[PDB]
Amino acid sequence: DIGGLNPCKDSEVFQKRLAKTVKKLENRLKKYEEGTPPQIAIQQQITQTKQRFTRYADSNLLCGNDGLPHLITDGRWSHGSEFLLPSILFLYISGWIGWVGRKYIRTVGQTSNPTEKEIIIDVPLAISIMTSGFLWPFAAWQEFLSGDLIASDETITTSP
Amino acid sequence: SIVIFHFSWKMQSDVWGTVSPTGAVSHITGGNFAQSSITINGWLRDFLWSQAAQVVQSYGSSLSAYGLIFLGAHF
Amino acid sequence: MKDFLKYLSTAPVLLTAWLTFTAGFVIEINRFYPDALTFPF
Amino acid sequence: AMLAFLGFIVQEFIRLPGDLYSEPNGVKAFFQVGPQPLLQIFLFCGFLEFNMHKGKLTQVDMFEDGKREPGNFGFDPLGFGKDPAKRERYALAELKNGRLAMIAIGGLVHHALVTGHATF
Amino acid sequence: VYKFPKFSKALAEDPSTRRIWYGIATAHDFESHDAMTESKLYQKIFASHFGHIAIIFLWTAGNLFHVAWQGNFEAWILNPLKVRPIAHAIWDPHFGQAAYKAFLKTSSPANLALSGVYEWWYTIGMRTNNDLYQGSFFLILLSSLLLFAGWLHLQPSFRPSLDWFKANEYRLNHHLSGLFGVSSLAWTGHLVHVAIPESRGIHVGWDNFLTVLPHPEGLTPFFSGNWKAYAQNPDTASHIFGSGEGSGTAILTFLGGFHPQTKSLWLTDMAHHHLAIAVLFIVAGHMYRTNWLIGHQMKLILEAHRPPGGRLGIGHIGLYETITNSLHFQLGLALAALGVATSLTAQHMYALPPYAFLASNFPTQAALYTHHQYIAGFLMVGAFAHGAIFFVRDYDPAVNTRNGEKNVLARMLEHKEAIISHLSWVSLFLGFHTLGIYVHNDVVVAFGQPEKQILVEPLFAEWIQAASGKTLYNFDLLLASSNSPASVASSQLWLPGWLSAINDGKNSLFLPIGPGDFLVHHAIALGLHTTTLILVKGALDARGSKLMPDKKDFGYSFPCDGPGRGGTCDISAWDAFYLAMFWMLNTIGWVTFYWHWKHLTLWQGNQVQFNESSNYIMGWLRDYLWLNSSPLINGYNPFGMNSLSVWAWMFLFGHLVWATGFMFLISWRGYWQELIETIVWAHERTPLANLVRWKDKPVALSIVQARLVGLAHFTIGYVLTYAAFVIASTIGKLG
Amino acid sequence: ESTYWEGKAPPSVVLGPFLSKIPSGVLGPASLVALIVGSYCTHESNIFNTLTVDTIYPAYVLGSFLTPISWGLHVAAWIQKMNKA
Amino acid sequence: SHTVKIYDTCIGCTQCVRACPTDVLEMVPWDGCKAGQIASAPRTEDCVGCKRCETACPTDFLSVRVYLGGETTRSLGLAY
Amino acid sequence: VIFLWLSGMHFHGAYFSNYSAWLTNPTSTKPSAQIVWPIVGQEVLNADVGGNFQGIQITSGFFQLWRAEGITSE
Ligand code: CLA
Ligand code: CLA
Ligand code: CLA
Ligand SMILES: CC(/C=C/C=C(C)/C=C/[C@@]12O[C@]1(C)C[C@@H](O)CC2(C)C)=C\C=C\C=C(C)\C=C\C=C(C)\C=C\[C@@]12O[C@]1(C)C[C@@H](O)CC2(C)C
Ligand SMILES: CC1=C(/C=C/C(C)=C/C=C/C(C)=C/C=C/C=C(C)/C=C/C=C(C)/C=C/C2=C(C)CCCC2(C)C)C(C)(C)CCC1
Ligand SMILES: CC1=C(C/C=C(\C)CCC[C@H](C)CCC[C@H](C)CCCC(C)C)C(=O)c2ccccc2C1=O
Repeated sequence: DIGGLNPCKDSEVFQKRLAKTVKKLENRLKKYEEGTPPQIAIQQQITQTKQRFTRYADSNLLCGNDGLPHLITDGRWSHGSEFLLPSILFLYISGWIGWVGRKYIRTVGQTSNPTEKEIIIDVPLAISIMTSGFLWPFAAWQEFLSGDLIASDETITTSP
Repeated sequence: SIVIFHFSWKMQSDVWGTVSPTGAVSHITGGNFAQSSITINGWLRDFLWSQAAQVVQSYGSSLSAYGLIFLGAHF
Repeated sequence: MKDFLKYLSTAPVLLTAWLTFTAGFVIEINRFYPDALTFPF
Repeated sequence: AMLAFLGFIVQEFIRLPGDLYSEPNGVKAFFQVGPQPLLQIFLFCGFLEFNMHKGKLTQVDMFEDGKREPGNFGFDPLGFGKDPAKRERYALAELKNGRLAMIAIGGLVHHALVTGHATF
Repeated sequence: VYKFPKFSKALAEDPSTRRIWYGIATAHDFESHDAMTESKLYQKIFASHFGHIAIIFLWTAGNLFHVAWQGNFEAWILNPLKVRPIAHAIWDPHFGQAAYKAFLKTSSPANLALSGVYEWWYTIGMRTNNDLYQGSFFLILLSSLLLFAGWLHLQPSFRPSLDWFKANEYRLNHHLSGLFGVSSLAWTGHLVHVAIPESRGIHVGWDNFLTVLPHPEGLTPFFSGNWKAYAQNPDTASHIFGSGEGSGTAILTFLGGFHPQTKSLWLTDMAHHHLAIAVLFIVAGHMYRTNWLIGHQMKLILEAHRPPGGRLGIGHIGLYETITNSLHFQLGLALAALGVATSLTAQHMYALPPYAFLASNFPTQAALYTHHQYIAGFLMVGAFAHGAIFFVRDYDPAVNTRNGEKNVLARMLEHKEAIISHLSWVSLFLGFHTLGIYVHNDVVVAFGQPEKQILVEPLFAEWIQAASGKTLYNFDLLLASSNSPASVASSQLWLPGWLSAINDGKNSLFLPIGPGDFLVHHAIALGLHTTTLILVKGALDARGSKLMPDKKDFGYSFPCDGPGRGGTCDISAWDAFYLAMFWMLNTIGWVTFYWHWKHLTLWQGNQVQFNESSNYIMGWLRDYLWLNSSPLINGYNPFGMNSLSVWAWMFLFGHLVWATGFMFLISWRGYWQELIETIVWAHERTPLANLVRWKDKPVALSIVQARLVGLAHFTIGYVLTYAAFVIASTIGKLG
Repeated sequence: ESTYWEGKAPPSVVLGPFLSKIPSGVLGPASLVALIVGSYCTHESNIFNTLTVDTIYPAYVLGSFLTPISWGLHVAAWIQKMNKA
Repeated sequence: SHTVKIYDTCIGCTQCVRACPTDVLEMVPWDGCKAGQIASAPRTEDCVGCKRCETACPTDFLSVRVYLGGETTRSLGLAY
Repeated sequence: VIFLWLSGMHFHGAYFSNYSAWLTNPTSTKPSAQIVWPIVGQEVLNADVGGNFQGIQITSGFFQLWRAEGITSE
């Protein structure tokens, strides 16, 4: 399909990889005894390996000639769960972190001892700001509009 | 580092090993310390390159953590 | 317990607690839903 | 929590016509209904949150200017609460019922998880 | 203790050994010499250029002579795929009998030639050890010409003035038209006349060249306008190079792709290429104004280029006087262009091999690519260093400013913080995520579950490959489609040759790529961005910063500003070059590692080894370095030695020089001055040695000198060890 | 002289002492005609008819060179129009 | 010998003079500051370049500046 | 701190080790006193140290020291 890849559900090398891993795990399982915790752990390993391979097969995942899932990150929504949705999730979380950090910096920057409140965090104010970051996309595009997001010329510059 | 390298190679090459039932001594490396530890190329090849085989081929085995720590320590 | 709570509010203790909590919920997500290569949806 | 408890009791009893809306168990109904009906509820609740608090939705933004009685959305179409004498009693009753419903909502959800059938 | 640094009285009065060290390292900084004028500067640079070109020509003549005398060029002609070219003979008294026997080739011990000169000279039509001797003779004559010119232009009546040196329009017209176009025209003349018949078995030497027609019709189609006649009857697909079997009569053709036998570009293709380039450059050489009232005055062009809305300030108004009066701006521009050009040479001479039988010479392919990429990195770092030098000592803010507003160059120092911050952001972004994906693959593969690897298909780059005709990724885009207008347009000119070459698994033309290529390209991008960040930061911050708002008053290269203000180690612009040299070496190492591993897997056939193991770091360490280092380290063992013994010795030598660089970089001065003082006391207080005393007081190397020496050791060891590894690994793995 | 400019349009001297004296009413239509002719020549040498060794047609080639030129002619036409010419 | 320059931003706090290890700087009368004194560098032939003088300077970007130049047995700190 | 470290070592020997199995077969069982939780596929680190045990092989020689001390039980 895309880039010459093929779905992993029809990739023979993918099933060969699964079979080889299961065979190695079973051979390891053979050298232990009865329902002893080592055998239980190896059986859990086998079950998890089978579940992971089955989930990857039924996941709209494209496999190359090596039988490994390749990620299609050109931007198409068909393979949108590989990069685009995790990209949105990370952008949300990281914007949350950056927004709460910036808000805390600007909030304790207007107190008597701004530097003290950076090594000794005001946990009440920190908790107040941190749970308010869920609106960071909206807060950012409400502070940029008011001109409160960017400094203009009070920023320092070197000699040249 | 040089001291521990000397210890490791000398022990593996001229002390450690197995003894046959008839009394024949076979070492881990095979006595290569006497003739190949006298050149820097010998140290590079018959010790570093040769005994680093287990670290680089540890992936997928129970010693894979040693390969990961090898790479991380290089980093 | 007025200065002890202030000590717990210091940067190292707070960072250690936050990173321990963060690693904790990451590890537990990866335990309950392991081997997640793509988005579940 | 009060609305969700009433939702449990009605869902196990009444339910809606259709194959999707056929689970007497609320926990299993959360999965059978699919993501599409739930996401619409999520977006509608978000729209409500935005319009009821009029933009200021966060801990630092709300109550920044004051002039906002906690929990006072002005919602009173049926007119219960014109008399100030019973207003305090109604507020206390709402608070106590809300707390009881939080405890009961946890109880019902965890009963459905440990048994699986229903509340009855 | 005097008279050695004749150009510097300040150094000549130094009572220590620092005078000798600094005399070497400041000999070519003519602008800093005592009693210095601009006219003398340009004249000395001119003479030095002449001497340099003479050195280059002498080096080429020496290569030609040694191939003609001690090589096997004539034998290599008859069997280019089995005979290994010989560079020169060896006479070393330290050889044992075993070394003599191992290095013995034909009649004397000799070195295989990895420069690819055999294929290059064979392609351009050389078939005899007397043709090489003629070239060596002619090149020594040219070197004599250049040395005579260099001497002449220092004579009183023949020394050019500043106006002649700064005559931009004349030099551009002549350089472009004459140099580029006319040299391409002469090269097309040689290509046709000599090379084309020599590839077809007809010898065209310095005797029968006025009587052997390069084309049967003989200049009639050119004047008649029937230029298609020179393309009729090209070389067939069964043509044996150097022989008339299956040859043709055409001299200028479009064929595309490679010769079916030599797996290299068609000679008629390259002649046509050089003719087109010659015409284009001769035309473009008439642009600028000279004594005949027509042309361009580049001052006017630069001044008139200000966007009307206004986003580049006042435009390029002050750039003409800025560039003309600065030799470091021009040097930086030339070095950047040369670096890009040699990167282009490296990237195209492996994908599109231009010389016969060079594709099958794997060691020379690897050596050429590595050499040109290292030269490219050096040239780029030099360009940025000379830009920083221009900022320090040649930049004038008044010239680049008109009534408060700043021109296009002066505005680069206004948002310098923005530029540096965004370079830092890109570098951190790429490094964080490339290392994250690589370490994720490392950990996931190590735990025995390679299926959980993050492998991103390089769809953007595969899209480009499909656009050029590669039907491997099922894109059906531009030239992978037979119905697209791009394909119908050239279906009769060069697609059949181009498609037959791009869609071939044995070529290096557009090598198939996978997730490993994606990750390594992102690593390369990170290296480029970080080297650019260091160099740009040093260039822009050269004139000053917050830690040193008067850095321009201390020059381009100074040790520090002292331990005050928190510490000012490595604060000069020279130190930025010094730090960026490590990053250039690392980036070129990544590029060359990627190229060499990809081509080793391609040549050996186990391309699946790269496609699987290149996604994680341990894959690189185990399958490239550890795997291919086995033939090299066994160049000599306690049992014997091979012809690869010299490469193992060079490997160890490079490691040793690298670690001596580590000495000079980690340990700083001050620790070496007190030790030297102890040694001085020991020498002064010992009998039988008091009779001998130094003339220059022995002192420790200066901070900047120590940084330079450590960098030189680091770089020399780096280059030597990698050259030894790549050459020995290719030779010992691929026969 | 003084090709430097800061107003709405550059002075006519930047066009050279051959285009500085062409009326804009001449350059404009000439630029449009040159662009149309060059586009047609390009589309007749290629695109509509595939190129071949036997079909090069210096008219279409020389013509096609009017497309790059056209760009310059209409730029000069705008410069002349804004400079009251 | 190195070059030492004094700039009128001098506040005459004497910290440079009492930090010089080779007696290069001295305090001289002046009328450009409250203290009525300014640093001077009349013995730069003994300047070693250690830059202790400008490590003790409290003014914003320094009032004493040391420019390293030609080297001498005195400026190189050579006891031999 | 040192006493806490020693207590941890002895606790791992008591609870997460194959010391009892190693006592009965010192020459064929590899000493292991640290088992690894099964997360993110890291359970491969639990090696086949012998004695019906899975864990990380121990190179600190605590098993030999404990045997020399006469410790025969966990
Ligand atoms: C939490 C607040 C915060 C915010 C909003 C930013 C924002 C920014 N940083 Mg930054 N930075 C921060 C903390 C922060 N940084 C810290 C703590 C460090 C020290 C490690 C840095 C080091 C740093 C460098 C070296 C660079 C930036 C750059 C940038 C810019 C581009 C984004 C980037 O590259 O991220 C960079 C982010 C990191 C390197 C990781 C940050 C480390 C953690 C995640 C942040 C700290 C969280 C904090 C403890 C939360 C406490 C708040 C709570 C008490 C309420 C952007 C302006 C780049 C730039 O200039 O581009 C324009 C750049 O080159 N930053
Ligand atoms: C036709 C007349 C002519 C010719 C042939 C030359 C030739 C030369 N002059 Mg020269 N010069 C001329 C007229 C001429 N000049 C005039 C009229 C003036 C006065 C205005 C000068 C003033 C002058 C000075 C002041 C200097 C020279 C120098 C040089 C030499 C440059 C070094 C060299 O060997 O480069 C050889 C280069 C080539 C053979 C070609 C290089 C090929 C390039 C690198 C490939 C580019 C291809 C492509 C663009 C790559 C990019 C890919 C693309 C896709 C973008 C060269 C021999 C310099 C020198 O060394 O003096 C001895 C020097 O300092 N000249
Ligand atoms: C044609 C290109 C070109 C030209 C004309 C110049 C010209 C100049 N450069 Mg420059 N430079 C270039 C390329 C060029 N450079 C490149 C590519 C780089 C990046 C590496 C630099 C980096 C650079 C710096 C950092 C500096 C200069 C400086 C200078 C100026 C003085 C040079 C000097 O004193 O030499 C001195 C010459 C030496 C010290 C000789 C060094 C020889 C090295 C160590 C190699 C020798 C070892 C050899 C390989 C032995 C092999 C070992 C064996 C075992 C195998 C001069 C104007 C200096 C200056 O002040 O400019 C104003 C300065 O600070 N340049
Ligand atoms: C609400 C609650 C949990 C609700 C869970 C919900 C909706 C879960 C929904 C889901 O699961 C499903 C359906 C499907 C999943 O796949 C997805 C999600 C979406 C996750 C728990 C409450 C849990 C509530 C708890 C545990 C309350 C504990 C109260 C205590 C201990 C009180 C003690 C006292 O009251 C006494 C006894 C005497 C007093 O005088 C003093 C005090 C001390 C105050
Ligand atoms: C510091 C400084 C300096 C230097 C700088 C530098 C060194 C730079 C570099 C630069 C560079 C190094 C750049 C580069 C560039 C490149 C480019 C710009 C490219 C382009 C390309 C293109 C555009 C292409 C296109 C295409 C494609 C893609 C496809 C095919 C076809 C075509 C052609 C269309 C100086 C001295 C000046 C001055 C001072 C400052
Ligand atoms: C080893 C070392 C030294 C000591 C090394 C010195 C002094 C060089 C010793 C002389 C070398 C070996 C060259 C000797 C050459 C012969 C004496 C012949 C003379 C050649 C000259 C005439 C050019 C430093 O001085 C130093 C200074 C600053 C940072 C790091 C270091 C550092 O690492």
